[PDB]
Amino acid sequence: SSRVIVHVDLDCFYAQVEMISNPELKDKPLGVQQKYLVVTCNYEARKLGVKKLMNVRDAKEKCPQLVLVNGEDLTRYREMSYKVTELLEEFSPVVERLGFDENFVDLTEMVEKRLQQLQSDELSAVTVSGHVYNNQSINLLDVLHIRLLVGSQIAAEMREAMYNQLGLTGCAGVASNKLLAKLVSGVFKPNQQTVLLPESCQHLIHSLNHIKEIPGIGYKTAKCLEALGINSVRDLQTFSPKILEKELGISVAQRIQKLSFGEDNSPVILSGPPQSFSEEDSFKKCSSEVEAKNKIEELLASLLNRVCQDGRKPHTVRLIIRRYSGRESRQCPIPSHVIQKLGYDVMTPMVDILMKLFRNMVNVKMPFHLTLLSVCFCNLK
DNA sequence: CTGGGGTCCT
DNA sequence: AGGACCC
Ligand SMILES: Nc1ccn([C@H]2C[C@H](O)[C@@H](COP(=O)(O)NP(=O)(O)OP(=O)(O)O)O2)c(=O)n1
Ligand SMILES: [Mg+2]
Ligand SMILES: [Mg+2]
Ligand SMILES: [Mg+2]
Repeated sequence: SSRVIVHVDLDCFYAQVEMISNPELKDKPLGVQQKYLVVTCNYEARKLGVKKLMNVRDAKEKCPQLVLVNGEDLTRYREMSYKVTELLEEFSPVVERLGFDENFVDLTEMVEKRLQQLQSDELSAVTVSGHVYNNQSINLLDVLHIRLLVGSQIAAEMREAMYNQLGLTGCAGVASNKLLAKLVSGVFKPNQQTVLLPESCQHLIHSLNHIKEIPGIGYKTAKCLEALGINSVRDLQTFSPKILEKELGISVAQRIQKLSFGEDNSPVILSGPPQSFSEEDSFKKCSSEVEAKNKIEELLASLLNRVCQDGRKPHTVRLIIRRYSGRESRQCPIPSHVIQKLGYDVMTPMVDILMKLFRNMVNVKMPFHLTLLSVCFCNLK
Protein backbone atom coordinates (compact mmCIF):
# COMPACT_ATOMS: atom_id res chain seq x y z
CA SER A 1 0.00 0.00 0.00
CA SER A 2 2.90 2.36 0.71
CA ARG A 3 4.28 4.27 -2.27
CA VAL A 4 7.54 6.04 -3.06
CA ILE A 5 6.87 9.26 -4.99
CA VAL A 6 9.30 11.84 -6.37
CA HIS A 7 8.50 15.48 -7.14
CA VAL A 8 10.86 17.46 -9.37
CA ASP A 9 10.79 21.27 -9.55
CA LEU A 10 13.22 23.19 -11.76
CA ASP A 11 15.35 26.03 -10.41
CA CYS A 12 14.17 29.47 -11.63
CA PHE A 13 12.92 27.73 -14.77
CA TYR A 14 12.38 30.50 -17.35
CA ALA A 15 15.47 32.34 -16.11
CA GLN A 16 17.47 29.11 -16.27
CA VAL A 17 16.49 28.69 -19.92
CA GLU A 18 17.45 32.31 -20.65
CA MET A 19 20.83 31.78 -18.96
CA ILE A 20 21.45 28.67 -21.05
CA SER A 21 20.55 30.57 -24.24
CA ASN A 22 22.88 33.52 -23.56
CA PRO A 23 25.63 32.77 -21.01
CA GLU A 24 26.39 36.51 -20.75
CA LEU A 25 23.59 36.62 -18.15
CA LYS A 26 25.00 33.71 -16.12
CA ASP A 27 26.40 35.93 -13.36
CA LYS A 28 24.26 39.03 -13.82
CA PRO A 29 21.06 39.36 -11.77
CA LEU A 30 18.36 38.34 -14.23
CA GLY A 31 14.59 38.70 -14.30
CA VAL A 32 12.22 37.33 -16.93
CA GLN A 33 9.49 39.85 -17.74
CA GLN A 34 5.98 39.51 -19.14
CA LYS A 35 4.50 42.99 -19.59
CA TYR A 36 4.87 44.56 -16.12
CA LEU A 37 5.48 41.27 -14.27
CA VAL A 38 8.85 39.75 -13.39
CA VAL A 39 7.48 36.21 -13.31
CA THR A 40 10.82 34.85 -12.08
CA CYS A 41 14.43 35.82 -11.50
CA ASN A 42 17.66 33.89 -11.12
CA TYR A 43 19.13 33.43 -7.67
CA GLU A 44 21.70 36.23 -7.99
CA ALA A 45 18.74 38.59 -8.33
CA ARG A 46 17.01 36.93 -5.37
CA LYS A 47 20.05 37.80 -3.24
CA LEU A 48 19.51 41.50 -4.10
CA GLY A 49 15.87 41.28 -2.99
CA VAL A 50 14.05 40.50 -6.25
CA LYS A 51 11.22 38.03 -5.70
CA LYS A 52 9.15 35.87 -8.01
CA LEU A 53 6.11 37.71 -9.44
CA MET A 54 7.32 41.18 -8.51
CA ASN A 55 6.22 43.91 -10.82
CA VAL A 56 9.10 45.49 -12.68
CA ARG A 57 8.91 48.83 -10.85
CA ASP A 58 9.50 47.15 -7.48
CA ALA A 59 12.05 44.84 -9.09
CA LYS A 60 14.20 47.65 -10.50
CA GLU A 61 13.72 49.76 -7.37
CA LYS A 62 15.03 47.00 -5.10
CA CYS A 63 17.62 46.16 -7.79
CA PRO A 64 18.28 48.88 -10.39
CA GLN A 65 20.97 46.80 -12.15
CA LEU A 66 18.56 43.92 -12.83
CA VAL A 67 18.94 42.63 -16.39
CA LEU A 68 15.47 41.87 -17.76
CA VAL A 69 14.67 39.57 -20.69
CA ASN A 70 11.21 39.28 -22.26
CA GLY A 71 9.53 35.92 -21.67
CA GLU A 72 6.13 36.48 -23.26
CA ASP A 73 6.91 33.82 -25.90
CA LEU A 74 6.82 30.47 -24.10
CA THR A 75 8.15 28.39 -27.00
CA ARG A 76 11.62 27.63 -25.61
CA TYR A 77 10.27 27.04 -22.09
CA ARG A 78 7.67 24.64 -23.50
CA GLU A 79 10.22 22.64 -25.50
CA MET A 80 12.49 22.40 -22.45
CA SER A 81 9.56 21.33 -20.24
CA TYR A 82 8.72 18.39 -22.47
CA LYS A 83 12.38 17.40 -22.73
CA VAL A 84 12.43 17.11 -18.92
CA THR A 85 9.18 15.13 -18.83
CA GLU A 86 10.35 12.70 -21.52
CA LEU A 87 13.68 12.13 -19.77
CA LEU A 88 11.80 11.31 -16.57
CA GLU A 89 9.46 9.03 -18.54
CA GLU A 90 12.52 6.99 -19.48
CA PHE A 91 12.85 6.10 -15.78
CA SER A 92 9.20 5.17 -15.20
CA PRO A 93 6.56 5.63 -17.93
CA VAL A 94 3.90 7.19 -15.65
CA VAL A 95 4.92 10.84 -15.18
CA GLU A 96 2.49 13.56 -14.11
CA ARG A 97 3.15 17.13 -15.18
CA LEU A 98 2.27 20.13 -13.02
CA GLY A 99 2.80 23.43 -14.76
CA PHE A 100 5.76 23.70 -17.09
CA ASP A 101 8.40 22.81 -14.50
CA GLU A 102 7.09 20.19 -12.05
CA ASN A 103 6.82 16.42 -12.49
CA PHE A 104 5.62 13.63 -10.21
CA VAL A 105 6.95 10.12 -10.78
CA ASP A 106 5.78 7.03 -8.87
CA LEU A 107 8.99 5.15 -8.07
CA THR A 108 7.35 2.29 -6.13
CA GLU A 109 7.85 -0.42 -8.76
CA MET A 110 11.40 0.76 -9.53
CA VAL A 111 12.33 0.80 -5.83
CA GLU A 112 10.89 -2.71 -5.44
CA LYS A 113 12.88 -4.14 -8.34
CA ARG A 114 16.08 -2.51 -7.07
CA LEU A 115 15.59 -4.01 -3.61
CA GLN A 116 14.88 -7.46 -5.06
CA GLN A 117 18.27 -7.38 -6.82
CA LEU A 118 20.07 -6.46 -3.60
CA GLN A 119 21.29 -9.28 -1.36
CA SER A 120 20.91 -9.31 2.42
CA ASP A 121 24.51 -8.35 3.15
CA GLU A 122 23.97 -4.95 1.46
CA LEU A 123 20.51 -4.03 2.72
CA SER A 124 22.83 -2.72 5.45
CA ALA A 125 24.79 -0.56 2.95
CA VAL A 126 21.76 1.41 1.69
CA THR A 127 22.46 5.13 2.00
CA VAL A 128 20.51 8.33 1.49
CA SER A 129 21.26 10.72 -1.37
CA GLY A 130 20.80 14.33 -0.35
CA HIS A 131 19.01 15.76 2.66
CA VAL A 132 16.90 13.86 5.18
CA TYR A 133 14.06 16.14 6.25
CA ASN A 134 14.63 17.55 9.75
CA ASN A 135 17.79 15.42 10.23
CA GLN A 136 15.67 12.42 11.21
CA SER A 137 17.62 9.28 12.07
CA ILE A 138 17.47 6.47 9.52
CA ASN A 139 16.50 3.02 10.80
CA LEU A 140 17.93 0.52 8.31
CA LEU A 141 15.67 -2.19 9.76
CA ASP A 142 12.62 -0.08 8.84
CA VAL A 143 11.51 -1.23 5.40
CA LEU A 144 9.84 2.13 4.65
CA HIS A 145 13.10 3.94 5.43
CA ILE A 146 14.96 1.56 3.10
CA ARG A 147 12.63 2.10 0.14
CA LEU A 148 12.53 5.87 0.68
CA LEU A 149 16.34 5.86 0.63
CA VAL A 150 16.35 3.93 -2.65
CA GLY A 151 13.87 6.55 -3.84
CA SER A 152 16.38 9.24 -2.90
CA GLN A 153 19.01 7.45 -5.01
CA ILE A 154 16.71 7.26 -8.05
CA ALA A 155 15.93 10.95 -7.50
CA ALA A 156 19.65 11.76 -7.55
CA GLU A 157 20.12 9.79 -10.78
CA MET A 158 17.19 11.71 -12.28
CA ARG A 159 18.64 15.11 -11.41
CA GLU A 160 22.08 14.10 -12.69
CA ALA A 161 20.55 12.93 -15.98
CA MET A 162 18.65 16.21 -16.24
CA TYR A 163 21.92 18.08 -15.81
CA ASN A 164 24.16 16.01 -18.10
CA GLN A 165 21.58 15.57 -20.85
CA LEU A 166 19.64 18.85 -20.71
CA GLY A 167 21.88 21.17 -18.68
CA LEU A 168 19.08 21.85 -16.20
CA THR A 169 19.19 21.80 -12.40
CA GLY A 170 16.30 21.41 -10.02
CA CYS A 171 15.10 20.12 -6.69
CA ALA A 172 13.53 16.77 -5.85
CA GLY A 173 11.46 15.56 -2.93
CA VAL A 174 10.92 11.89 -2.13
CA ALA A 175 7.98 10.95 0.10
CA SER A 176 5.08 8.49 0.36
CA ASN A 177 2.47 10.55 -1.51
CA LYS A 178 2.30 13.40 -4.02
CA LEU A 179 1.46 16.09 -1.44
CA LEU A 180 4.35 15.24 0.89
CA ALA A 181 6.80 14.89 -2.01
CA LYS A 182 5.84 18.33 -3.32
CA LEU A 183 5.99 19.91 0.15
CA VAL A 184 9.42 18.43 0.91
CA SER A 185 11.00 19.11 -2.50
CA GLY A 186 11.32 22.81 -1.71
CA VAL A 187 12.89 22.48 1.74
CA PHE A 188 16.47 22.82 0.45
CA LYS A 189 16.78 25.11 -2.57
CA PRO A 190 18.20 25.48 -5.09
CA ASN A 191 19.45 22.34 -6.86
CA GLN A 192 19.13 20.01 -3.86
CA GLN A 193 16.91 17.14 -2.77
CA THR A 194 15.22 16.03 0.45
CA VAL A 195 13.63 12.77 1.59
CA LEU A 196 10.79 12.62 4.13
CA LEU A 197 10.67 9.65 6.48
CA PRO A 198 7.19 8.99 7.94
CA GLU A 199 7.96 9.95 11.56
CA SER A 200 8.47 13.53 10.36
CA CYS A 201 5.25 13.94 8.32
CA GLN A 202 3.53 15.95 11.07
CA HIS A 203 6.63 18.12 11.55
CA LEU A 204 6.65 18.89 7.83
CA ILE A 205 2.93 19.62 7.78
CA HIS A 206 3.11 21.89 10.81
CA SER A 207 6.09 23.80 9.42
CA LEU A 208 3.61 25.59 7.14
CA ASN A 209 2.43 28.97 8.37
CA HIS A 210 -0.84 29.23 6.45
CA ILE A 211 -3.28 26.84 4.79
CA LYS A 212 -2.84 28.44 1.37
CA GLU A 213 0.66 26.93 1.34
CA ILE A 214 -1.09 23.54 0.94
CA PRO A 215 -1.41 22.54 -2.75
CA GLY A 216 -5.15 22.25 -3.24
CA ILE A 217 -6.15 25.20 -1.03
CA GLY A 218 -6.34 28.23 -3.33
CA TYR A 219 -7.29 31.88 -3.00
CA LYS A 220 -11.05 31.36 -2.63
CA THR A 221 -10.85 28.41 -0.24
CA ALA A 222 -8.21 30.18 1.86
CA LYS A 223 -10.39 33.28 2.15
CA CYS A 224 -13.40 31.18 3.18
CA LEU A 225 -11.41 29.30 5.83
CA GLU A 226 -10.06 32.60 7.17
CA ALA A 227 -13.65 33.82 7.42
CA LEU A 228 -14.23 30.68 9.52
CA GLY A 229 -11.39 31.45 11.95
CA ILE A 230 -9.16 28.75 10.43
CA ASN A 231 -5.59 29.97 9.98
CA SER A 232 -3.17 27.19 10.99
CA VAL A 233 -2.76 23.67 9.68
CA ARG A 234 -3.88 22.53 13.14
CA ASP A 235 -6.95 24.80 12.95
CA LEU A 236 -8.05 22.95 9.80
CA GLN A 237 -7.07 19.58 11.28
CA THR A 238 -9.21 20.14 14.39
CA PHE A 239 -12.13 21.95 12.76
CA SER A 240 -15.58 20.40 12.68
CA PRO A 241 -16.12 18.12 9.65
CA LYS A 242 -19.84 18.99 9.54
CA ILE A 243 -19.47 22.79 9.47
CA LEU A 244 -16.65 22.54 6.92
CA GLU A 245 -18.81 20.39 4.64
CA LYS A 246 -21.59 22.94 5.08
CA GLU A 247 -19.55 25.89 3.82
CA LEU A 248 -17.29 24.16 1.25
CA GLY A 249 -19.37 21.22 0.06
CA ILE A 250 -18.55 17.61 0.78
CA SER A 251 -15.73 17.21 -1.79
CA VAL A 252 -13.58 20.26 -0.97
CA ALA A 253 -14.10 19.69 2.76
CA GLN A 254 -13.01 16.04 2.91
CA ARG A 255 -10.10 16.57 0.52
CA ILE A 256 -8.57 19.60 2.21
CA GLN A 257 -8.98 18.20 5.73
CA LYS A 258 -7.23 14.98 4.68
CA LEU A 259 -4.58 17.20 3.07
CA SER A 260 -4.17 19.13 6.32
CA PHE A 261 -3.22 15.83 7.92
CA GLY A 262 -0.66 15.17 5.18
CA GLU A 263 -2.82 12.41 3.67
CA ASP A 264 -3.18 12.16 -0.10
CA ASN A 265 -4.24 8.94 -1.83
CA SER A 266 -4.33 10.45 -5.33
CA PRO A 267 -2.31 8.45 -7.90
CA VAL A 268 0.39 9.75 -10.18
CA ILE A 269 -1.44 10.07 -13.51
CA LEU A 270 0.18 9.88 -16.95
CA SER A 271 -0.04 13.41 -18.37
CA GLY A 272 0.90 12.37 -21.90
CA PRO A 273 0.26 14.90 -24.67
CA PRO A 274 -1.48 18.18 -23.76
CA GLN A 275 -5.27 18.40 -23.63
CA SER A 276 -5.18 21.94 -25.07
CA PHE A 277 -3.08 24.52 -26.92
CA SER A 278 -3.73 28.17 -26.16
CA GLU A 279 -2.13 31.55 -26.70
CA GLU A 280 -2.96 34.79 -24.91
CA ASP A 281 -2.30 38.45 -25.64
CA SER A 282 -3.05 41.15 -23.08
CA PHE A 283 -2.88 44.89 -23.70
CA LYS A 284 -4.05 48.23 -22.40
CA LYS A 285 -6.61 48.75 -25.16
CA CYS A 286 -8.33 47.06 -28.09
CA SER A 287 -11.46 48.80 -29.36
CA SER A 288 -11.36 48.18 -33.13
CA GLU A 289 -12.90 45.02 -34.57
CA VAL A 290 -10.17 45.25 -37.21
CA GLU A 291 -7.59 45.46 -34.43
CA ALA A 292 -9.02 42.51 -32.47
CA LYS A 293 -9.21 40.63 -35.77
CA ASN A 294 -5.51 41.22 -36.40
CA LYS A 295 -4.65 40.08 -32.87
CA ILE A 296 -6.70 36.94 -33.46
CA GLU A 297 -4.99 36.23 -36.78
CA GLU A 298 -1.63 36.50 -35.01
CA LEU A 299 -2.46 34.17 -32.10
CA LEU A 300 -3.98 31.78 -34.61
CA ALA A 301 -0.91 31.51 -36.88
CA SER A 302 1.32 30.29 -34.05
CA LEU A 303 -1.41 27.99 -32.75
CA LEU A 304 -1.74 26.38 -36.20
CA ASN A 305 1.99 25.76 -36.36
CA ARG A 306 1.99 24.11 -32.92
CA VAL A 307 -1.07 21.89 -33.48
CA CYS A 308 0.30 20.79 -36.86
CA GLN A 309 3.59 19.78 -35.22
CA ASP A 310 1.71 17.71 -32.65
CA GLY A 311 0.26 15.48 -35.37
CA ARG A 312 -3.27 15.20 -33.94
CA LYS A 313 -6.14 17.50 -34.72
CA PRO A 314 -8.31 19.78 -32.56
CA HIS A 315 -12.07 19.36 -32.69
CA THR A 316 -13.06 22.50 -30.74
CA VAL A 317 -11.96 26.12 -30.81
CA ARG A 318 -12.55 28.78 -28.16
CA LEU A 319 -12.13 32.54 -28.00
CA ILE A 320 -11.65 34.31 -24.66
CA ILE A 321 -11.92 38.01 -23.80
CA ARG A 322 -11.64 40.26 -20.77
CA ARG A 323 -13.50 43.56 -20.40
CA TYR A 324 -12.02 46.56 -18.54
CA SER A 325 -13.48 46.95 -15.09
CA GLY A 326 -14.17 38.32 -15.08
CA ARG A 327 -13.26 36.53 -18.29
CA GLU A 328 -15.75 35.38 -20.91
CA SER A 329 -15.48 32.85 -23.71
CA ARG A 330 -17.30 31.32 -26.65
CA GLN A 331 -16.35 28.00 -28.23
CA CYS A 332 -17.64 25.95 -31.14
CA PRO A 333 -16.72 22.75 -33.00
CA ILE A 334 -14.21 22.99 -35.83
CA PRO A 335 -15.88 21.96 -39.13
CA SER A 336 -14.96 18.55 -40.49
CA HIS A 337 -13.51 19.80 -43.79
CA VAL A 338 -11.36 22.49 -42.18
CA ILE A 339 -10.18 19.81 -39.73
CA GLN A 340 -9.27 17.39 -42.51
CA LYS A 341 -7.19 20.11 -44.17
CA LEU A 342 -4.94 21.01 -41.18
CA GLY A 343 -1.28 21.41 -42.10
CA TYR A 344 -4.57 24.61 -47.89
CA ASP A 345 -5.75 27.92 -46.40
CA VAL A 346 -7.05 26.94 -42.96
CA MET A 347 -6.43 30.51 -41.82
CA THR A 348 -9.30 32.36 -43.50
CA PRO A 349 -12.07 29.93 -42.37
CA MET A 350 -10.69 29.83 -38.83
CA VAL A 351 -10.65 33.65 -38.85
CA ASP A 352 -14.29 33.89 -39.95
CA ILE A 353 -15.36 31.40 -37.27
CA LEU A 354 -13.45 33.18 -34.52
CA MET A 355 -14.80 36.58 -35.58
CA LYS A 356 -18.41 35.39 -35.43
CA LEU A 357 -17.65 33.98 -31.97
CA PHE A 358 -16.13 37.40 -31.24
CA ARG A 359 -19.21 39.42 -32.18
CA ASN A 360 -21.38 37.05 -30.15
CA MET A 361 -19.57 38.36 -27.06
CA VAL A 362 -18.96 42.02 -27.96
CA ASN A 363 -21.38 44.45 -29.62
CA VAL A 364 -19.53 46.19 -32.44
CA LYS A 365 -22.29 48.77 -32.97
CA MET A 366 -21.74 50.05 -29.44
CA PRO A 367 -18.23 51.05 -28.30
CA PHE A 368 -15.97 48.70 -26.40
CA HIS A 369 -12.38 48.11 -25.41
CA LEU A 370 -10.69 44.88 -24.31
CA THR A 371 -7.72 43.93 -22.12
CA LEU A 372 -7.16 40.27 -23.08
CA LEU A 373 -7.69 38.21 -26.23
CA SER A 374 -6.95 34.47 -26.15
CA VAL A 375 -7.46 31.48 -28.45
CA CYS A 376 -7.61 27.87 -27.26
CA PHE A 377 -7.62 24.69 -29.34
CA CYS A 378 -8.87 21.72 -27.33
CA ASN A 379 -10.72 18.42 -27.82
CA LEU A 380 -7.71 16.91 -29.59
CA LYS A 381 -7.83 13.42 -31.12
C1' DC B 1 2.44 48.12 -13.05
C1' DT B 2 -1.65 41.44 -12.46
C1' DG B 3 1.79 36.92 -17.52
C1' DG B 4 1.05 33.30 -19.97
C1' DG B 5 0.16 29.46 -19.77
C1' DG B 6 -2.16 24.64 -18.08
C1' DT B 7 -5.70 20.73 -15.38
C1' DC B 8 -10.12 18.94 -14.13
C1' DC B 9 -14.92 19.74 -12.17
C1' DT B 10 -19.75 21.99 -12.11
C1' DA C 1 -19.61 28.72 -19.97
C1' DG C 2 -17.80 29.27 -15.99
C1' DG C 3 -15.14 28.21 -11.84
C1' DA C 4 -11.73 26.31 -8.90
C1' DC C 5 -7.17 24.83 -8.74
C1' DC C 6 -1.84 24.41 -10.32
C1' DC C 7 2.81 26.55 -12.10
N1 LIG D 1 2.41 32.44 -11.61
C1 LIG D 1 3.42 31.94 -12.36
C2 LIG D 1 4.25 30.94 -11.85
C3 LIG D 1 5.28 30.43 -12.63
N2 LIG D 1 5.47 30.91 -13.87
C4 LIG D 1 6.56 30.37 -14.68
C5 LIG D 1 7.85 31.14 -14.39
C6 LIG D 1 8.71 30.18 -13.59
O1 LIG D 1 10.08 30.29 -13.97
C7 LIG D 1 8.16 28.80 -13.93
C8 LIG D 1 8.30 27.79 -12.79
O2 LIG D 1 7.45 28.10 -11.68
P1 LIG D 1 8.06 28.19 -10.19
O3 LIG D 1 8.81 26.91 -9.94
O4 LIG D 1 6.94 28.55 -9.25
N3 LIG D 1 9.15 29.56 -10.17
P2 LIG D 1 10.84 29.21 -10.52
O5 LIG D 1 11.03 27.80 -11.02
O6 LIG D 1 11.29 30.32 -11.44
O7 LIG D 1 11.64 29.41 -9.13
P3 LIG D 1 12.02 28.24 -8.08
O8 LIG D 1 11.15 27.04 -8.41
O9 LIG D 1 13.49 28.02 -8.34
O10 LIG D 1 11.71 28.86 -6.74
O11 LIG D 1 6.79 29.01 -14.28
C9 LIG D 1 4.63 31.92 -14.37
O12 LIG D 1 4.82 32.35 -15.53
N4 LIG D 1 3.63 32.41 -13.61
MG1 LIG E 1 7.56 25.11 -9.72
MG1 LIG F 1 10.67 25.87 -10.07
MG1 LIG G 1 -2.33 26.49 -2.19
